[PDB]
Amino acid sequence: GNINNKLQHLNNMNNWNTQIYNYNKNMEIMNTMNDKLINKLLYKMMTLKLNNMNINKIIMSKTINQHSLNKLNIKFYYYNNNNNYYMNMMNKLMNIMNNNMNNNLCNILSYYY
Amino acid sequence: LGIPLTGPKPLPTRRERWTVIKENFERHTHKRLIRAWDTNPEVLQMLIAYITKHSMAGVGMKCNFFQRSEISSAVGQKVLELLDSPDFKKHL
Amino acid sequence: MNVPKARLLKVAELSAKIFDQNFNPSGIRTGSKILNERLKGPSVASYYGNPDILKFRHLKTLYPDIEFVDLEEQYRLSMVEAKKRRGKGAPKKMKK
Amino acid sequence: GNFRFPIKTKLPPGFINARILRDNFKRQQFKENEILVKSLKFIARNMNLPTKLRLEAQLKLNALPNYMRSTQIKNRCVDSGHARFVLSDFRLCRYQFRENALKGNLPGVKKG
Amino acid sequence: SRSVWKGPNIVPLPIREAMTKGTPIRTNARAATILPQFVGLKFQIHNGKEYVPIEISEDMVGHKLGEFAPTRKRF
RNA sequence: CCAUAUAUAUAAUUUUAAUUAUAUAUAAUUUUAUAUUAUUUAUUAAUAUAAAGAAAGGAAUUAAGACAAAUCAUAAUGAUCCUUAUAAUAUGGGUAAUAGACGUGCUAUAAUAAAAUGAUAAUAAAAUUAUAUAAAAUAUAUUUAAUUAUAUUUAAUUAAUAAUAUAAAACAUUUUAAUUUUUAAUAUAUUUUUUUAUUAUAAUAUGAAUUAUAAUCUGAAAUUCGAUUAUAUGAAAAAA
RNA sequence: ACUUAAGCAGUGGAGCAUGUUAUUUAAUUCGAUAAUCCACGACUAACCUUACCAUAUUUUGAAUAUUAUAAUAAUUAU
Ligand SMILES: [Mg+2]
Ligand SMILES: [Mg+2]
Ligand SMILES: [Mg+2]
Ligand SMILES: [Mg+2]
Repeated sequence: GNINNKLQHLNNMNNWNTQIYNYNKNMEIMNTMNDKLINKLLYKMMTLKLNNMNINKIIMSKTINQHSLNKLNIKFYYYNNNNNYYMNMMNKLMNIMNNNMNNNLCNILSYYY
Repeated sequence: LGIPLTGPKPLPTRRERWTVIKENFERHTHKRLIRAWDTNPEVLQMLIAYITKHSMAGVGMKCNFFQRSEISSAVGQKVLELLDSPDFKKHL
Repeated sequence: MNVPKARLLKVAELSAKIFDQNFNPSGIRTGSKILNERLKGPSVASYYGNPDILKFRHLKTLYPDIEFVDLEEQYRLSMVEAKKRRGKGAPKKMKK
Repeated sequence: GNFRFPIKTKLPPGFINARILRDNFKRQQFKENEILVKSLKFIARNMNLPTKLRLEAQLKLNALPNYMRSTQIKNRCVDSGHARFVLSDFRLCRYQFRENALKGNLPGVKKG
Repeated sequence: SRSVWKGPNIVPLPIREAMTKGTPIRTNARAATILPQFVGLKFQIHNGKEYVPIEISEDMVGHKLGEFAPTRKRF
């Protein structure tokens, strides 16, 4: 577990789900609460269905909220489960995470944060 | 950028402690100080902008700027409004 | 100590005038600490978090081509219907 | 009587119970009336002012409802709503603090 | 309030209707300071359950209405 | 992994605490040599004596059974019950009542012990300060000042910078009821802050409960029911 | 071998504070009860906290969903 090498030890920063430091403690508490609420929302967002009898339950880990000076990055792992010519539901979900032009989730979260 | 920077001076780590009734928890604030010398304001603004753009997760930053220079109310604005209200103006 | 009090009073008055300070040699209660007290309303009010959060019900309007499922809500409805099958459901609320 | 409180107030985004709603309502109305309360208090507490003005200000202070009082606000746990053993550093009761701290939810917090 | 420079703890009261029609003033304001002009007037002060009727004297002035409506049974 | 000891790095040694800070690494679970005792005979162990060492502490880390626990406030699910009320809001009241009984703590019941005083300021650590913190000064209690408590005014600092905050016991002098073991008047002295002679000369100057009066503090509000100060009051508490 | 026993150092008959219990109370919110003992949480109960009492007052209420209406913005062809 060599600490001097970034391939041989887990950064201690990674054993917290919210990774942040604010000089303004009020804002840090607020950001922690925001991360917990968004994690609960994302958990709610991982179940989909293509009409009845077509339930799809994506399983995501806890979110990892990387707060830097000018950006927040919400990283999470997930597990799911001719295809070139349509988008399945999981693809639509992820594309609303980042790629939609009008009401993608990260813009709404940017306003929230 | 051409800036003389002394180095990340270790500053005292702040310890915060909490007792749960006897489980102990603590949080450590690590602090580094980098000082800049003999530089123009504009180059130093470039430094701050660049390092802000490419900052790391979980690190906060405070910047003090020292600029050598040549020598050369909500309550109050409401108290006036209340005193110029009929309820208070009638007693005066 | 030997300095006359008039000299120090003149110094205090002139200094207070320069630095925009209340000069109150009589020591009367002026309520100035009330004026100078900070407003704590915003920090106190933001205690429980930002209320303008995205909620599950908004998802139906933002992303109509995705039909999300709230497992908790579906379970609550299933339990409500299961009770109503046994005759253990809530009575009809009285109305005026 | 659609809303239990006189003034419509948005709900907090997380855990809810009746006591959290009561506390949140009082916090919102304290924010809204803080300047008025401070101005009235200043008028009441300024001995340069006439006694009638001070008495009128004190009367208006006593006439205000309970949901504008700063002393009525109580810090509750944002996760469980409990009002005992709340750590202000996280707005959590001690049990919720321990749970979240062991889950890694609280940034920087470690077992000692 | 308690510090004398702050003045009495005056509260709103239906006193004029009791100063013209001689009716009792029913109040839950147990913290109200009895002012000198309350003298003679009849009060009905809440004790938490009932309204103790009293008539204000000059010996009560300065005291508070709640002092004359005890809230707990003695035994 | 802490801590401890050491090395390197960093700090333009005015954010100074370089006697420091915090990153990285090293170290020990110590080792060697004799002598005496025992020995499963040494290449063992203990004791002692030498030698080299700064080296002497601590924490965490897995399961399996048994019983308890609904402030299980360590949850979830289910069942059951209320639905104009067992849900919800406001005003006031209570949780502070007092015959007892007990647990815990604080202050005491005096001389190996209490008090007062000690300014170029004896000597700390660890924390806290944007939902603050309050310096110095001035004014009143109040008495030359100091001390203590409030008020006035808010300097600096959102902090290795400024403030809370000159740590306190310690130590030194003085004082101290019971105690005629003392004080005082005269003499007296080579003990002079003192000696000697002759004359007079169970609760305190311990304790601080209770209560009265007047102020103050926070708060919109101190009545039930808060805290502080001053002037009075001055209880119980001695033995086993 | 927890425990006991021994030794050392204390504390321990009063006042107060704080809990529990008993009684009281409109309420004194809640906590034990198969015979040694033991109902006993407070990182702060004036209002809030609060759970309790009295009196007033609210009635789809804090949620999600359905169905209507009344507006408000976007789009069709009014
Ligand atoms: Mg409070
Ligand atoms: Mg004494
Ligand atoms: Mg109460
Ligand atoms: Mg109430």
